[PDB]
Amino acid sequence: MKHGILVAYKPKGPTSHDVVDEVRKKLKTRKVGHGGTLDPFACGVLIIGVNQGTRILEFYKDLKKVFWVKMRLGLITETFDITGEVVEERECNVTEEEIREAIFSFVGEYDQVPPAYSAKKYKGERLYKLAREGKIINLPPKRVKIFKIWDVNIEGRDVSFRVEVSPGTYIRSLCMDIGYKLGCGATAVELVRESVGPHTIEESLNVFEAAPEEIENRIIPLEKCLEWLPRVVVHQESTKMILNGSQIHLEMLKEWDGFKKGEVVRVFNEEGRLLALAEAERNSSFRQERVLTLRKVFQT
RNA sequence: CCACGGUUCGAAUCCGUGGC
Ligand SMILES: [Zn+2]
Repeated sequence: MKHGILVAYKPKGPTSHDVVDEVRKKLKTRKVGHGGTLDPFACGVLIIGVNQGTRILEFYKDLKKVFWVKMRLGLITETFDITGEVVEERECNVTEEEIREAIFSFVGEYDQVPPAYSAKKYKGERLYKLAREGKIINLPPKRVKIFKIWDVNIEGRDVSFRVEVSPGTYIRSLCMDIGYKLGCGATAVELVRESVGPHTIEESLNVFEAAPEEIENRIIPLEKCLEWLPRVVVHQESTKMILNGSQIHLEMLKEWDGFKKGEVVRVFNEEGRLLALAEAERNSSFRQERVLTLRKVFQT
């Protein structure tokens, strides 16, 4: 049984859960999940967690994302994309220079409102559910950050570009917002999530077309996940102790790597096996206290 | 099981929290 993360590619059409079903059917296991939904009309990178890998999917939430999007100026729909009923389809007579200034006026930070068609919860209910019943909810804004925009291409009313965005940012809302800035409306007609953190679409695997053998050999083992977090190695003797319960103390450790206050760290051992994930208690600086507090432990 | 929440929308279904 494999345990880890799978950089999947979700074709345009199916929901993100559909990909989970496909992988859970191909690998004959119910323990599968993803770490960030991707709209059906969209395609691109979908982080998939297999078995014990599901237990670490939460750590992919705060990663940055890079998208390629094409929006239709003059078009506005209920869902903010081309799969939703049209509400208004007028002409957008604006110059290419205006379009660019409008697009780039969003580079930086701004308060973005979640689209009505989203998985956000309002009062014990998903927004897309309340939206399909005709009830449109305007949730308080979230201060999102647009790190950078580039590759702007203008072909009539259809404008495309790439954007690196902070976690929790909706490109759907971004398009509508840029359209609003131009005063003529805009809807996302194509969306490709090219990367989630260090994971790119180039590495992604189309589970729908891959065989169980290929999907299995593509799975990144737990020992090679969350590569960006400080690591620590304890004596192979301390293994089964932590790999069961207890905590992690100053004289169990063996190797450095600097952390912060409540920063998360990977706990390995002599044999390189990833024992668990602990949350730092104090900044790393040289004594028998709580160095790290277990926040998750994997048993295999 | 219940309640709440998370995640770029059709996750009962993955994750987290509190209660039982
Ligand atoms: Zn694609």
